[PDB]
Amino acid sequence: IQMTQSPSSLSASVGDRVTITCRASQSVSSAVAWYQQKPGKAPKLLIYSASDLPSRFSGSRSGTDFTLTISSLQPEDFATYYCQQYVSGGWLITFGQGTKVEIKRTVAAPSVFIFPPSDEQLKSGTASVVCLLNNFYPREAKVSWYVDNALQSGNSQESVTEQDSKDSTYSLSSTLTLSKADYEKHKVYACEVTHAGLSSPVTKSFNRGE
Amino acid sequence: EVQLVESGGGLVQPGGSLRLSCAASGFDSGAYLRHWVRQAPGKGLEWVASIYPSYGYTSYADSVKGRFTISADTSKNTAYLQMNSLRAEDTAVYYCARSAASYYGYWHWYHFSPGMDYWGQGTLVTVSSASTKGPSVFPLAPSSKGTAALGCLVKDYFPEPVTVSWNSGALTSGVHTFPAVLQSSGLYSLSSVVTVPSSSLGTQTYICNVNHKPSNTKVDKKVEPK
Repeated sequence: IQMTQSPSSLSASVGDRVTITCRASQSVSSAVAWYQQKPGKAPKLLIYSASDLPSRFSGSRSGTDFTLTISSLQPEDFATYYCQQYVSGGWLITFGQGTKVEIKRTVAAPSVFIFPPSDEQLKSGTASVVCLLNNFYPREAKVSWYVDNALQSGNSQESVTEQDSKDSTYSLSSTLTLSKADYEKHKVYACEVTHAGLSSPVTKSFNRGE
Repeated sequence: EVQLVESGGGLVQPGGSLRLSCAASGFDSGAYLRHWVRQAPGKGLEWVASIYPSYGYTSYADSVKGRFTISADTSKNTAYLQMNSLRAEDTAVYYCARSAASYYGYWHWYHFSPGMDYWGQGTLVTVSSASTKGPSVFPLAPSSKGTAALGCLVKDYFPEPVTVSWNSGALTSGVHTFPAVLQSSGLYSLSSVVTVPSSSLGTQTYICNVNHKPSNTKVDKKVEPK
């Protein structure tokens, strides 16, 4: 089911030679199709196999690894691309894992904010401490959660924007959902951000609960 | 000038059934293979079923075998996908697509089959044993002093479609409404944040308006430094 696509989330800028690779399902020289999926829209087809042949999109077939080398990159193309094959077995159709191209810009560091839970919430019975990585470029960032100097795991949730229309950066939302009882049992809460933009892990914290 | 129109989707709790439909327009349904392909929220594409409507040939993916029934109506030009004994993780957007032809191609050379030229736009199917509940909205209130940021936390609401704007359409620049993530409780949770100058606190009022049409619920929380 899971076809292997070699780029997973690789980014470049407009007017760039970018190549995406697909692992095949069975072995036999089969047929290949690729699709563009812009966010919130239905996928559209690009090319087909055998006779592969605008000027930019072009497909190539290397051994068991099919490729979609787009040469002239226009801003209209920044989207996700999927690789699909027909397998003459169960009459089944199988897709690649998808590969997204996001815009490439200079490196921006996150604006890190921490918010303790609201009093309006802890009376209800749950505490949701939230961390805010604000407009940053590299999209790759580790957000470690330290309650009383202990990196707690298995409770946080993450969320990212797609990209701002002006600066083309991201934002992250780490949400820790601790019980009211287990929230007031500890005092210092901290959010640790490790990112490429910052030289050393920057942490912003608060002190309440006991 | 041809198109695919897909209907049927909606919310149903796991174990129930929910039949889909695919109206086809402008081309001859019986000379084009028809496939159902789904995509879980934020996940990739996963093929579900395929039909050759003329001869009735049917083909399924083994993740779903024994539950879904793909079918076609040549007289009504519409392909169906009966989804039965629905499971919790079936939640996805179900797309309807086209392929070419060839009785000869189907049997003998199926690998060398051409692409899916036209797709519809989608119908959404969510499965959850959770009643629809309006969101409880919580402020974030920054205590930080240049440019500081504040926001809201809408949590524990079912089903998805929730909208957040700031000051009734005023605060547009710097509005970063995140995408919701469904909590372990089965209900979704979401946060919106905005960037403003440090001078604005004590001078400007900040209120987020959160509408939840499925629950018929509108909520307003003023966010003020503590």
